Amino acid sequence: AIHCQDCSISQHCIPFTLNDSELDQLDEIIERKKPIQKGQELFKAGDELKCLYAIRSGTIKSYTITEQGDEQITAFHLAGDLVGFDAITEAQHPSFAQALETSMVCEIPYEILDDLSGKMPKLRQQIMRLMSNEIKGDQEMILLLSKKNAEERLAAFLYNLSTRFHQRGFSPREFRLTMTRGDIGNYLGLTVETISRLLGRFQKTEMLTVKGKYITINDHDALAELAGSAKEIK
Amino acid sequence: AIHCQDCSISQHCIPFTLNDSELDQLDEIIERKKPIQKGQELFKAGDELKCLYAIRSGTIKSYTITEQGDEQITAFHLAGDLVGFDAITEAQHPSFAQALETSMVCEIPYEILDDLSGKMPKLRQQIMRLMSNEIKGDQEMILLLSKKNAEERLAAFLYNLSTRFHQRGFSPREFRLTMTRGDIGNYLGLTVETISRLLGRFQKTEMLTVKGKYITINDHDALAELAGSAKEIK
Ligand code: SF4
Ligand code: SF4
Repeated sequence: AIHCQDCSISQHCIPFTLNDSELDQLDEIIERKKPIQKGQELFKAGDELKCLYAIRSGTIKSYTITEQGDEQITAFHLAGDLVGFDAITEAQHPSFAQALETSMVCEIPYEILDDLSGKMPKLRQQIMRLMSNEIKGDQEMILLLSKKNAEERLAAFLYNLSTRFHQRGFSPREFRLTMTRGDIGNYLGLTVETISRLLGRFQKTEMLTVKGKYITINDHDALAELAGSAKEIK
Repeated sequence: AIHCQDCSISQHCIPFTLNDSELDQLDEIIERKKPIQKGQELFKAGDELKCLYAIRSGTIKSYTITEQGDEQITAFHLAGDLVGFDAITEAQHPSFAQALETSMVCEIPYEILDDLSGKMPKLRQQIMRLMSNEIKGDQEMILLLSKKNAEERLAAFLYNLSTRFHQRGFSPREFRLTMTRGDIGNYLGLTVETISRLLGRFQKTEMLTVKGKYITINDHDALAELAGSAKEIK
């Protein structure tokens, strides 16, 4: 069934740069269980770190719960992303991960994986780079939350999704918003009605076409202009 | 002169868990050059990744420059912190690092270090945990920027500095703000006058004493209450 040797996201997931034998060795330890249902949690905050989770297909959201019980989303993960890097420093998950649609996950036992990386230097370096890239994306999200207005925040979110789907071999132009608009506003710090009005405006300028949960980008230059700008003085 | 064997922050820096021989091996590759002056940059965005930087003493700030030329700070680094993790994924620094006071830095050549970690599993695991902890702190900063008001943001910033200085063996009670208040507001998304009024209020409740750049915490319980709360409805 599911194996890394026959995976289209291998170049963006954990087996990147591994040759055939290294790839066989890596794939042996990975486990594929029943599909993750929508709303099902991969782990809860405080759970013992057992395995990392790669996303064969679907959408995952990472979030924490404030002292007052409010959910705050910290990341959306697409196919090829690895979830659970924040759990290594203390062998315990400090966050929640929840599927937003029916999703296939690859469970990678962390201690066995780390034992393997001590024997496969390419895998070690790829793990390093993936953690570094998560750090980089978190820094970019910090800049988004600090310097971008509502228009710029939503544009950056949409451009980021477009480029990631394009990296995963999908259409760079049309893609589905698998997360609710409430979750988008939670992640960007906006209201749902603010998101709806911004989408209306984006469609009015013909930059986007919105049809249900499907987004069509018609002017990537204008979208990237709004996404790479921080023009809000405040 | 400067060696990891005679370093008080060894348990919080990179040589953690290394025995005597492993520690000798690690220390051999690390280089100590002239001290970093205030305002001097360790690297610029786009510089080739040559070495990571550990902080033997002083204060560093990481920041990026927006398309409109504005600086946005993403982190402050104290003694024992490692700077340059975001540069691994592409062997190139995506950010700037600048000293806020006279600082001593340990230059760790990254390729030699990664070659060593392929031979010393404890060091490999410690590098993993440090990157994981940077991810965790970035997630916490995202939550700060998303859910906390000005009062809560400043309280969390001050409590975080207090706990980190306490981890480094310093006073948990009194500490110096080596970064300017403008840089604090940049990092937290606040105005300098907002910061000054918040400090006035914190001093009015006797929770803090402010004297120049020195902060004295008198009620850690109240400070942690404000720091761990996200009570702003908006
Ligand atoms: S998603 Fe699963 S099968 Fe595909 S490359 Fe990643 S670990 Fe391998
Ligand atoms: S600051 Fe320098 S000397 Fe001290 S533990 Fe870190 S690398 Fe070693």
